[PDB]
Amino acid sequence: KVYNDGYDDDNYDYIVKNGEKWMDRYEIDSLIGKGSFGQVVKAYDRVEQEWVAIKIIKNKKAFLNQAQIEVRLLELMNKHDTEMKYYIVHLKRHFMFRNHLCLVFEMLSYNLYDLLRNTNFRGVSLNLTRKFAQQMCTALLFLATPELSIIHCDLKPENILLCNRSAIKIVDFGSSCQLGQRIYQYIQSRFYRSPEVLLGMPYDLAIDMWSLGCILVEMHTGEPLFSGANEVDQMNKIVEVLGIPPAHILDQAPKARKFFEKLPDGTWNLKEYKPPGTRKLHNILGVETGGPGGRRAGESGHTVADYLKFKDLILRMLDYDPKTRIQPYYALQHSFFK
Ligand SMILES: C=C(c1ccc2c(c1)CC(C)(C)c1c(N)ncnc1-2)C1CCNCC1
Repeated sequence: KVYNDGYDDDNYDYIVKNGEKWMDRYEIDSLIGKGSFGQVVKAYDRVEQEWVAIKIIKNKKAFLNQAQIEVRLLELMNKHDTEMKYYIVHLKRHFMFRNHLCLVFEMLSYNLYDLLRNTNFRGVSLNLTRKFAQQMCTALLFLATPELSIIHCDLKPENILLCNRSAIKIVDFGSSCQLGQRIYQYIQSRFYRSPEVLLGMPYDLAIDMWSLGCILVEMHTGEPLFSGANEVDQMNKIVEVLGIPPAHILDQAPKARKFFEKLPDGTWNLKEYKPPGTRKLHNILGVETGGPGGRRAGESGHTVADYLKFKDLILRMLDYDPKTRIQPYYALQHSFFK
């Protein structure tokens, strides 16, 4: 049984051969990753004389079409004249090779999850968190450009890469869409899933900001803020920290009744967790006790006043109301950055 004249396995993936030379241009070094879309190889480009990351899309129509959307979005972002652009991974070019769409990107380093592992899941300092936070708010401002309006739809530590410097770039626009395009109900990775998506509600660019808030707390503590085992557990861990969501949201939510019940007086409550709003971010961060674990007492940039400013920024990111949740332009104005 032969797939694609022998070039593919039985899973529509190109069979990666170490040292293969494509088109008298690319020298394939190695496989550096597998995903649903296909694979990523490290390769040397002879024309440009540099190492690149080549995303090899599966030879299967469902995956080709998804990647054509991904290419269209990266090419749109590329056409834009800003320095904000460079917080997104740069698509250099694309080609077909043996019936596979290949995307050529700049070679980046490891992701923010890898970083956290290398902290033994104790987190990075508030200062590094702040630099990560600023770049990420800047990236989200760029995506919020009226002509782009890209919702990422899957922000998480493993989709933010180090270049090598604490320079970082967003990757994986493979779940992404533009505002005004229709609804998909099961989106975002579970720990980073906005309450509107949990509630089956219409969403916009604010879902990215919600993920961002979850991310930043994680980068500093070492662990996920809301580590849900499923959707019910997820909404419940949100409610522990942030309380019961506004009545105007729940009165309207196609999936309100999955997590909440309307009590006889018309108020909402959950259907054993800490009571709504009782696991305070204030404590998770250790605002007054020398940061998380107490591991940052007296370190510069880690005063009680610094932590309060950080706590304030996150809670604006974790606002239940997507209309009022902090937006990228103003997140950059916040005193955490000043
Ligand atoms: C196959 C994956 C993957 C591996 C490496 C990279 C990417 C994705 C993204 C890009 C292509 C941007 C890139 C880059 N530019 N430089 C270096 N490595 C990468 C995985 C990661 C974990 N989740 C499943 C998919």
